[PDB]
Amino acid sequence: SARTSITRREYDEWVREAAALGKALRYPITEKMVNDSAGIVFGADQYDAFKNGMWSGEPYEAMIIFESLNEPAVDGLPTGAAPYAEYSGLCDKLMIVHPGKFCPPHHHGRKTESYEVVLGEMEVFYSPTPSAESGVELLNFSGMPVGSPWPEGVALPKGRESSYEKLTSYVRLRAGDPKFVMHRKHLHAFRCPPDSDVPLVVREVSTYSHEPTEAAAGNHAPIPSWLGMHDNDFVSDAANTGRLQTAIS
Amino acid sequence: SARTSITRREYDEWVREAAALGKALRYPITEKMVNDSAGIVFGADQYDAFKNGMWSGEPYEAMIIFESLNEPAVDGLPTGAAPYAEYSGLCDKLMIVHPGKFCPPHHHGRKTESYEVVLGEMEVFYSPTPSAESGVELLNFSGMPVGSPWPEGVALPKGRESSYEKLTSYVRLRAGDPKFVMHRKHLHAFRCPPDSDVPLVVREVSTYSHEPTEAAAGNHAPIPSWLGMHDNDFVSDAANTGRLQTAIS
Amino acid sequence: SARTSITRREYDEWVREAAALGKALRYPITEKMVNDSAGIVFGADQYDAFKNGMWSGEPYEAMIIFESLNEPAVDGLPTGAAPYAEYSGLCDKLMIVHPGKFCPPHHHGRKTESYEVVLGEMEVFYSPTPSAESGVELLNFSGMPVGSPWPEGVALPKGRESSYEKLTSYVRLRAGDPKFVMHRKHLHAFRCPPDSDVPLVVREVSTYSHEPTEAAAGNHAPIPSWLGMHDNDFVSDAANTGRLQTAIS
Amino acid sequence: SARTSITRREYDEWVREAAALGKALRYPITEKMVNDSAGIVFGADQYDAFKNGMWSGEPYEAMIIFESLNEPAVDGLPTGAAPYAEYSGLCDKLMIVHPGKFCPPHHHGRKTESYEVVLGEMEVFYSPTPSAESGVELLNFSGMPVGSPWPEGVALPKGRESSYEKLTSYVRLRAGDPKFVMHRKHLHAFRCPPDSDVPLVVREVSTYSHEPTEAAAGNHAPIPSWLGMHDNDFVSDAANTGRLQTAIS
Ligand SMILES: O=C(CO)[C@@H](O)[C@@H](O)CO
Ligand SMILES: O=C(CO)[C@@H](O)[C@@H](O)CO
Ligand SMILES: O=C(CO)[C@@H](O)[C@@H](O)CO
Ligand SMILES: O=C(CO)[C@@H](O)[C@@H](O)CO
Ligand SMILES: OC[C@@]1(O)OC[C@H](O)[C@@H]1O
Ligand SMILES: OC[C@@]1(O)OC[C@H](O)[C@@H]1O
Ligand SMILES: OC[C@@]1(O)OC[C@H](O)[C@@H]1O
Ligand SMILES: OC[C@@]1(O)OC[C@H](O)[C@@H]1O
Ligand SMILES: OC[C@@]1(O)OC[C@H](O)[C@@H]1O
Ligand SMILES: OC[C@@]1(O)OC[C@H](O)[C@@H]1O
Ligand SMILES: OC[C@@]1(O)OC[C@H](O)[C@@H]1O
Ligand SMILES: OC[C@@]1(O)OC[C@H](O)[C@@H]1O
Ligand SMILES: OC[C@@]1(O)OC[C@H](O)[C@@H]1O
Ligand SMILES: OC[C@@]1(O)OC[C@H](O)[C@@H]1O
Ligand SMILES: OC[C@@]1(O)OC[C@H](O)[C@@H]1O
Ligand SMILES: OC[C@@]1(O)OC[C@H](O)[C@@H]1O
Ligand SMILES: OC[C@@]1(O)OC[C@H](O)[C@@H]1O
Ligand SMILES: OC[C@@]1(O)OC[C@H](O)[C@@H]1O
Ligand SMILES: OC[C@@]1(O)OC[C@H](O)[C@@H]1O
Ligand SMILES: OC[C@@]1(O)OC[C@H](O)[C@@H]1O
Ligand SMILES: OC[C@@]1(O)OC[C@H](O)[C@@H]1O
Ligand SMILES: OC[C@@]1(O)OC[C@H](O)[C@@H]1O
Ligand SMILES: OC[C@@]1(O)OC[C@H](O)[C@@H]1O
Ligand SMILES: OC[C@@]1(O)OC[C@H](O)[C@@H]1O
Ligand SMILES: OC[C@@]1(O)OC[C@H](O)[C@@H]1O
Ligand SMILES: OC[C@@]1(O)OC[C@H](O)[C@@H]1O
Ligand SMILES: OC[C@@]1(O)OC[C@H](O)[C@@H]1O
Ligand SMILES: OC[C@@]1(O)OC[C@H](O)[C@@H]1O
Ligand SMILES: OC[C@@]1(O)OC[C@H](O)[C@@H]1O
Ligand SMILES: OC[C@@]1(O)OC[C@H](O)[C@@H]1O
Ligand SMILES: OC[C@@]1(O)OC[C@H](O)[C@@H]1O
Ligand SMILES: OC[C@@]1(O)OC[C@H](O)[C@@H]1O
Ligand SMILES: [Co+2]
Ligand SMILES: [Co+2]
Ligand SMILES: [Co+2]
Ligand SMILES: [Co+2]
Repeated sequence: SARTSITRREYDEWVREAAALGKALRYPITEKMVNDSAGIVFGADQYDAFKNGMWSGEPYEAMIIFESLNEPAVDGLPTGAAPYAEYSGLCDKLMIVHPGKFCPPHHHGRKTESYEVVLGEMEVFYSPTPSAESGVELLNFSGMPVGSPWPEGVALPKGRESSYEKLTSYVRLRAGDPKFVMHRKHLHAFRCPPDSDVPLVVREVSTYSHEPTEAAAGNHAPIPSWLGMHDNDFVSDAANTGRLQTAIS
Repeated sequence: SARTSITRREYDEWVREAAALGKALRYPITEKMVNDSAGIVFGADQYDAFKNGMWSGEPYEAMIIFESLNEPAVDGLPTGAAPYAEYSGLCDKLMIVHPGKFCPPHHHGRKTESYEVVLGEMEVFYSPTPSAESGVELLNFSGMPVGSPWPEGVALPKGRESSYEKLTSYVRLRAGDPKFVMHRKHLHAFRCPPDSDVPLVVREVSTYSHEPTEAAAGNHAPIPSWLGMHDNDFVSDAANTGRLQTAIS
Repeated sequence: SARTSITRREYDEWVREAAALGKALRYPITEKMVNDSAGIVFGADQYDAFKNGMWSGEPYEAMIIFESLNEPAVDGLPTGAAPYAEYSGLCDKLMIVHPGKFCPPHHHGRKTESYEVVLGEMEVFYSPTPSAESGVELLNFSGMPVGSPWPEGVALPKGRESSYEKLTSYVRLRAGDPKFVMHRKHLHAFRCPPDSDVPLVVREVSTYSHEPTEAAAGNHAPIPSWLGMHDNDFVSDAANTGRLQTAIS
Repeated sequence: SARTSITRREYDEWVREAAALGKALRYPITEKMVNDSAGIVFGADQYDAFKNGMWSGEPYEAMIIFESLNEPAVDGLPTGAAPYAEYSGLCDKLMIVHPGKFCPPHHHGRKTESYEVVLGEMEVFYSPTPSAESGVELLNFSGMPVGSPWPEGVALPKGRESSYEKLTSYVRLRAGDPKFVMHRKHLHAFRCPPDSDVPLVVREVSTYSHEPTEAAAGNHAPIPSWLGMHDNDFVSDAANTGRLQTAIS
């Protein structure tokens, strides 16, 4: 009886309720943001999250993201920065994760992000060590803080436990905390505690997000190379493809 | 009786009340953000705003800014982007402007910003035309929208009316509106309507802010050139210096 | 295929999401408030609201109510007021109504209520004329305002349209409006507009609520007569019984 | 240099900022609520609170109250309840108390209240023992909980320390806590902790408030006796009169 898609009813209720929660928290959600790309399920085997529902507390990789801003910030740049513009830009989005669910392990080669918890608490799992890029020297300034070891008993999604292996550092973020930075090239993932009485709601402020999603299919590229560029590298293969399309029946 | 400074009492009450308002609106204001640099008065002649107070509705150039994030985002960048890093980075801050007061005319050579109104309404004045930079070619993608002509009867600060001359385009932003982008190299200014029952509260999400302020004096520079760099160019000279220091008695 | 109950999953998701929305809006929802009595479906034939779900926009009589306060306020009263205490007391609750759904036609003999819209907009239907009580004289002071006629095209629940007949006055309430009073002995009902992007969330502040609900079964009565007293009189019979118990499968 | 009044500027800034804070927290504050009666200073000697200001942390008895509802709830009552109506009714208001300031010791003969902390934390001081009323028997049901002893080092207003003597029970309330009931005939007072980074903001939901205030001078009485009735009994005489009028210069 393994689910392989989400019904139109389950999708709309999931996304509409989330938008309402976001609006209650004063996030500027416009109509075009509430679309068939907002609800993300990372892989066919993750649709089983809708067997018992988003309030079961079971570990699955699915989440909602409402993108209010994804600006290239290319205008006004000296032409010499053209090849480096993809590392800049401005992206603002509201992320909603239900109890026990995860934004799965992945890293970005160009995108650096920051987190601001609005509601609930955020458990971030990450590698304090950045990845390298064969043949190219990289700059360094602050690097990532080491953080703490994982707490006991973190239930991971079935069949994807090994994907969290390298994300050894842990940090629990709460509303009102200082902004937390996740530098590019660092593996990261996060979940909403399973016992949370509310969905985790976090605002991400980061550099440009290169994601050829369904709701993105059709946009114009500010610079040639950008077109089709996918700056997401999920440890789990099923996650990389799932990210770009949701199966709604 | 022209004021040339703000008393410790006026400053603390101004800044503390603003922080409380920000907290009520769920902005993550930490203790280090509530400092002697948060309250900005753009020039000695602007201290007269405290003759009748922040609720008089009189046109003066003063505002409060609580910076929660100003990340260089240099880590993980290929060394070749070093000279262009100053155009990137991530800056998040809450800006509070009282009735009739202004964030004065200025432009940034490197910083691109975006606005999200949280409380009240924001009246933005700007030049749809970007400035040029002698000897260097610049990229273009979306440019700035033209906007509308100024509404009738906008009271400008005394002795600084000519500084708003080139900012011919006008746009009134409200809570819930789409994010509004202010590209680098564009002159811009904004105020809270004089008849507003509440201070204007807006969240700015932009690229790195190069501002050698008092509360900034002492930070480490990620890249040599950055040290001491001031990416603010106010049309009014008194505004450029005032920005970097508040006179508290 | 007519539904006659709501599944445990549908109930929990409905109520849990609503509690989260309430919490986001700063309403003090404690654990004991999130129970099997919070989600109300007014009659077996109204369970069909869960055929297409709470976001279908279809007209059904169901709602969520989180009661934070229901205080008798009998302590300190002169004994002579004993027979009149049931008209006083203090009740505070958060009511959540989804698009197109209704809090059905009914009146209270003792309870006077007031409304404060927190999110969305509230459409109130009521009789400006109070009901009488055979054999007893009643006091008068302000009475109810007449209001406006119903707007065109209000979809009512199937088979219950006649129950709204006498509720001729209409008023649409919004967040920030003056408190709206619904005097006891006045027929009233309300819904969330079908095109609302968010569930209607309203805070009711009223006198004591005499409702022998399931989650109420077991409380102590401050005064003999109060025990078992049901101060709700729904025009629709199915509504009176449904109110006191939800069928969860 | 002892202050004996508050300047128009100090008053407006105090009240306007508070209204903005209330609005940010979604309390329905209308224009008529922002008047010359909202800011309360309990006695001529308490105006010294404005010597160093509302952010000094000094112990003074002053506060802001925005009343959104004060409904007699007399309509629909059987005539026999006329003499007991004054114990009922509905009153909703937002109370704002700055760091270290107090809502001074007092009790009500008819009014029962409840508290809901919206921002900050509330320290309530009260007598678990109700007062008696010569010649009249009173009802009892739940009475007041005993609470805890006062914490160490509570700074009381100068020259009014003895007024807090009988208020031996203490309870610290926070946002999200269960509603707290203060039965009529119980002495009570409260303050915002002196080290609070934000003003204390609390919503009071109670029975009718009989207060012949300045902004009240002119209202119609639903029942003869009510006219001019003052249901406030402050332990400090200067507090009883101060409550009804603010000296603005
Ligand atoms: O359109 C939006 C906001 O809905 C984003 O996807 C970006 O295009 C904003 O620049
Ligand atoms: O410290 C803060 C936030 O208070 C900012 O000034 C930046 O340093 C954050 O990166
Ligand atoms: O317990 C509560 C709040 O959850 C109400 O039902 C009343 O009992 C409060 O007095
Ligand atoms: O007018 C108001 C709300 O501003 C109160 O004083 C009461 O009159 C409401 O019934
Ligand atoms: O409007 C979309 C929807 O929620 O409305 C009815 C159906 O259930 C579908 O899922
Ligand atoms: O395409 C719009 C929409 O139907 O898609 C997802 C969301 O539910 C919204 O209602
Ligand atoms: O009141 C909530 C809000 O500010 O947040 C989003 C929605 O657009 C609305 O403007
Ligand atoms: O609204 C946010 C979003 O889901 O919509 C388009 C893009 O895919 C982004 O993830
Ligand atoms: O880490 C957060 C995030 O990058 O992960 C998935 C989605 O792209 C979102 O922006
Ligand atoms: O040291 C290399 C590595 O294994 O460590 C960190 C990064 O995730 C990369 O995979
Ligand atoms: O105990 C935590 C942990 O060791 O278990 C799985 C994950 O890889 C993480 O490193
Ligand atoms: O704490 C700072 C301050 O507000 O406290 C007292 C004095 O007025 C000064 O302005
Ligand atoms: O330096 C800290 C501080 O005194 O400076 C400004 C703000 O009022 C805060 O209290
Ligand atoms: O409740 C308001 C809040 O979320 O906003 C800022 C403060 O830190 C607090 O956490
Ligand atoms: O807290 C924000 C701020 O005022 O503090 C330091 C810097 O000057 C910035 O403008
Ligand atoms: O336009 C907004 C702003 O750039 O103007 C002044 C301050 O630097 C703030 O960040
Ligand atoms: O055309 C050049 C200019 O005058 O127009 C726009 C920019 O402000 C610059 O000053
Ligand atoms: O009327 C608006 C305006 O023309 O007046 C002053 C400012 O320069 C602006 O362009
Ligand atoms: O916890 C209750 C529940 O939501 O969890 C799993 C099952 O679906 C049930 O409805
Ligand atoms: O009885 C508690 C509960 O299961 O009942 C309704 C709500 O969903 C809550 O989880
Ligand atoms: O932050 C939201 C909140 O104030 O509202 C309800 C919950 O208890 C929490 O305290
Ligand atoms: O929590 C609110 C409530 O649903 O719980 C008990 C009572 O029935 C009331 O209606
Ligand atoms: O009119 C609102 C209400 O009285 O109707 C049903 C429930 O009792 C709620 O309190
Ligand atoms: O006049 C009597 C009546 O029909 O009118 C109002 C009330 O609802 C009652 O039913
Ligand atoms: O058109 C509105 C109306 O006449 O139609 C049904 C309901 O009785 C109401 O009075
Ligand atoms: O509008 C009232 C006021 O604030 O405006 C100017 C003067 O200071 C007075 O206090
Ligand atoms: O009378 C109205 C008013 O002036 O009185 C107090 C408040 O400041 C408001 O502005
Ligand atoms: O957005 C804040 C608000 O809801 O609270 C009071 C003001 O009227 C406004 O409607
Ligand atoms: O707005 C609330 C209030 O101050 O205004 C009138 C009455 O005095 C009450 O205390
Ligand atoms: O205890 C709160 C209160 O009764 O004390 C003063 C004012 O009357 C307010 O309503
Ligand atoms: O026992 C009588 C008394 O002293 O105790 C409680 C009440 O305050 C009254 O003053
Ligand atoms: O220590 C607390 C206390 O004993 O001191 C003063 C007040 O009367 C209170 O009872
Ligand atoms: Co990421
Ligand atoms: Co700027
Ligand atoms: Co009712
Ligand atoms: Co009181």
